[PDB]
Parts: sequence; structure tokens; C-alpha cells
Amino acid sequence: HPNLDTFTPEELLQQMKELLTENHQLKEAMKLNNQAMKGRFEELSAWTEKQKEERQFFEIQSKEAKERLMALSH
Amino acid sequence: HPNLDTFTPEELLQQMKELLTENHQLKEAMKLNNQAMKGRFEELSAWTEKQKEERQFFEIQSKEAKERLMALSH
Amino acid sequence: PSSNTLVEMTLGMKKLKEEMEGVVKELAENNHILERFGSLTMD
Amino acid sequence: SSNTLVEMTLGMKKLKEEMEGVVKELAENNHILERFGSLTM
Repeated sequence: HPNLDTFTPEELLQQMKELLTENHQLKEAMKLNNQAMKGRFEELSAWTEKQKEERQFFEIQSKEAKERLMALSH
Repeated sequence: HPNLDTFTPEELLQQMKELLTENHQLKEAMKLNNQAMKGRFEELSAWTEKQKEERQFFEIQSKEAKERLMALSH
Repeated sequence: PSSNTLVEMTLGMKKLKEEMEGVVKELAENNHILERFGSLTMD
Repeated sequence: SSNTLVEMTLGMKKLKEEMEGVVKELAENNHILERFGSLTM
């Protein structure tokens, strides 16, 4: 159906308007995703630092406790 | 002659072929980008889990060492 | 505005619409994974 | 073709500029993802 399945100039224009809108919304959504990904990155960096510091606190407590014990079982 | 800032039919079709090329490129890049998102999510999951497990290991080690210190202090 | 031009523009414009349907689903997936990123350091 | 080739020209041009904008955001996204890989190492 060549007549039906072929767009008029006005329908082509309408389609162009719609693709523009979809592409703009796409662009803006990706900007927001990048902002949020940068946030997730700082969060994960801060978190891993906190974890390392807590791990160290515990290694140190454990070593001190193991030592206080020996320094009396003697 | 056609005006400079207005596409001829031939130029309009050329520009359409360029959009198809660019859009196809975008689609394939997006698929690649989402594969990367998923790969990073998997790596970060594994990584955060490892650090929790390592914190917990030393926390338990410290706790038991202190308990041992107290019970054997008498 | 010739037949050939309109047919070729129509084909192209329909193809662009198709591809963008695929793109926006890709974006939807991106959004989902990003949402899950915010839960990695929780529990 | 009067102002329908005029109108189509502007429509096609805007679409091209907008798709270019999407590519830049995608490029930034890919850069952030590279740094995420760096985080685990």
C-alpha cells in the first residue's frame, strides 16, 4: 500500500518533532545518570575508606588482646 | 538555483542516511555501555561483599580475643 | 516531495523511530542498574 | 519545495545536534564506568 504506507510532508515533519523530543529527553536523562553515577562513586569511595579503617581498628584490638594475654601467662 | 541554507531533495536524503548511521552507532554504543554497567555492578558487588566479610572476620577475632583475655585473667 | 523522496524519507523515519525504541529500553535498563548501585553499601 | 524543505531542513538539523548531545553524555558515562573498574583494583 504505497499511498497509505508513505508519509506526507506534514507527517514527516511531525515525526521529526517527535524524534527531537525523544532525543532531548534521552540526553537530559543521561545527564542525570552521570551526575548520580558520580555521587555513587564518591559514596563507594568514602565507604571503602571507612571499612578499611574499621578493619584496622579490629586488627589492632585483636593484636593488643593477644599480647596482653601472653604478657601475663608468664 | 536552490537557496544555500535549505536542503535540496538529494541533500535531504543524504542527511537522512547520516542520521540512520549515527542513530545505529548510538544504539550499539548503548548496548556496550549497558554491558559495562552490568559488569561494573557485578564487580562492585563482589568487592563490597569481600570488604564486609573481612571486617566481620576481624571483628569476630577481636571479640573472641577479648573474651579469652577476660576469662583467663582470673 | 517526489514519490521516491517521500518513500525513502518514510523508510528512514520509521527506522529512526524503531532504533530509538531500542535505545530508550537500553536507557531504562541503565536506570535500573543505577538504582541498584545505591544499595551496595547497605545492610 | 517552498517552506516544507525549509521546515524539514531545520527539523533534520536540530535532530542531528540533539543526537550529538546524547553521544557526549554517553561518552561521559563510559568514562565514569572506567573509573568504577579502577575502584575495585
